[PDB]
Amino acid sequence: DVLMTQSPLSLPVSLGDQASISCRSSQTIVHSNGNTYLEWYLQKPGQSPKLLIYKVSNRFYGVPDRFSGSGSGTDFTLKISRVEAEDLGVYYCFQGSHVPYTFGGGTKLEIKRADAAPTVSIFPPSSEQLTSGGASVVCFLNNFYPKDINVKWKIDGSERQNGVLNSWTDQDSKDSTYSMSSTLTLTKDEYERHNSYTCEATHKTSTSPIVKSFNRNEC
Amino acid sequence: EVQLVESGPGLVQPSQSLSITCTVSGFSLSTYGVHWVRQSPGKGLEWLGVIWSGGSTDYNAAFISRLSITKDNSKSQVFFKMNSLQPNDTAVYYCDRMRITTDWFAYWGQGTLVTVSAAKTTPPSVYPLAPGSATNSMVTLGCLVKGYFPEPVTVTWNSGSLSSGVHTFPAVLQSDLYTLSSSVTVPSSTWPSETVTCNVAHPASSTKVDKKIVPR
Ligand SMILES: *[C@@H]1O[C@H](CO)[C@@H](O)[C@H](O)[C@H]1NC(C)=O
Ligand SMILES: [Cl-]
Ligand code: NI
Ligand code: NI
Repeated sequence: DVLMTQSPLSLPVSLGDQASISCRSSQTIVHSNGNTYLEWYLQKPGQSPKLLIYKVSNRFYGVPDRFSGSGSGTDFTLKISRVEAEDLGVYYCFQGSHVPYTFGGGTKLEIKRADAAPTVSIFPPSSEQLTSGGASVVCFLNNFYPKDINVKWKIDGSERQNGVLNSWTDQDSKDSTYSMSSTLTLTKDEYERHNSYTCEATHKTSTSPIVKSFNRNEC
Repeated sequence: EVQLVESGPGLVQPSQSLSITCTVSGFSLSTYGVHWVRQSPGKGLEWLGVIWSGGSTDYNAAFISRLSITKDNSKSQVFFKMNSLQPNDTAVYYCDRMRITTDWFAYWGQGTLVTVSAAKTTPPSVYPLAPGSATNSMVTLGCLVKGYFPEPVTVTWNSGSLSSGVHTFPAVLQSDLYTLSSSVTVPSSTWPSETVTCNVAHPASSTKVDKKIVPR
C-alpha cells in the first residue's frame, strides 16, 4: 500500500492568514493513464467528508478559489489563502492512483489564540455514588489553550494510571479554548483506603503544574 | 441532483456480520465506481474497498478475508457485507464516490454508525458534582453520567435555558458501558439561590433524570 504522510497533525491559524498542509506519498502516484488521482477532503464535526480538490489541483464544484492544490510525484500541498471560519475542521489527502487506495492521517485546522491556563476543579465522589459502592473522582480542566496538556493523578503521593479516563472537547466556537475531563474510578473500598487525591495539570502557560487536591478526611 | 442514502443496523453483536445498502441517485452504477470508507471513533478515515462500473472489486488488505462488495445496477444499490465483527469494528461506515475521473458526482452517504457490542440496554446513573470545601466570581458544577448503553445521552442544564459555560464531554467506554460528564460554570453571585439542575435523557431506556446540584 502507498503510505500517505500528512503534516502537520495540527495547524493553528488566525482568521485571514494562509494555511499550508503537506502530503507525501511513499511512492509516485502517477497512474499509467497519466493522471495523478490526489484528492483533498475536509471533514467538519458530525458531517461526512467533502471533496475540495481532485486530480492534485482541480477545485471541485462550489469550492472557493482560496483553496489551491499543488505538487507532483511524491510531494503535494493544499494551501488555503485567507482562512475563514467555515474552513475549520480536519483535512485529509487521499490517493486514488494505486489500489488499495489510502488516506493521509489528517490535519486539524484550528484557531490560534492567546495561551490560556486551565481552570481546574476537583470533585470527590458523591454520597449517592458512594451509597452504590462506587467512587469516581472527577477533575475538570476548562478553557485552556493550546490543546496540549498532561494530567497526572496522585493518590497519597503515588501516581495512578489504572482506571483513569480522559475526554476532550473540540475547540470552542466562542473563545477558541479546549476543555478536558479526567475521571478516576475506584471501588468504595479502594477510595476509603487512601486520604489524599490530586489532579495535577501541566500546561505550556506555567512551568509549575496546577495542583488541585482534596483530603477525604477533610470532607 | 446527487445523493447516496444508506440503510444498515446501528448495533451488531460481536462475531455477527454487518450488511449496509447504499442507494445512489443522480448517476449510474453502470458507469461509475462506488467506494466504502469507515471512521473509527476519534480516528482518521480508512478506505475499505471499491466496486467498479464493470463489477470487479478491490479491497483494503486487512479486510480481503471478510469483506465483500456487490451491487444491483438497475436499482442503483451497492451492498457492503462484512463478517466476524468485533468491538473495534465500531465505526461510521460511508459509501461515496471518490477517485474522480470525468465526472462531478463526488458525493458521500450521510454514513451509518455501527456499534459492535454484546451490552444490553442500560440506563445511566446520574451523580451531582458539587464544589468540595476549598471563592472567586464563578463556580464550576457538573453531572456525572455513568454506566449506560447504548449511546446517546443528551445533557441540558435548567431544561436548556442554561447553555453558556456548559461543556458536555464526549462519552467513553468503561468496560462495555458508556460514561460522560458535563460541567457548567455559573455565577457565585446567583448560586445556590438560583437553582442549577442537569437534565439527563437516555432515549434507548426512555430515562429522563433531573439532578439538582446543591452545596455539599
Ligand atoms: C481488534 O481487531 C483485531 C483485528 O485487527 C481482532 O483480531 C481483535 O479481536 C479486535 N479486538 C477487539 C477487542 O475488538
Ligand atoms: Cl469510476
Ligand atoms: Ni493504595
Ligand atoms: Ni472534601
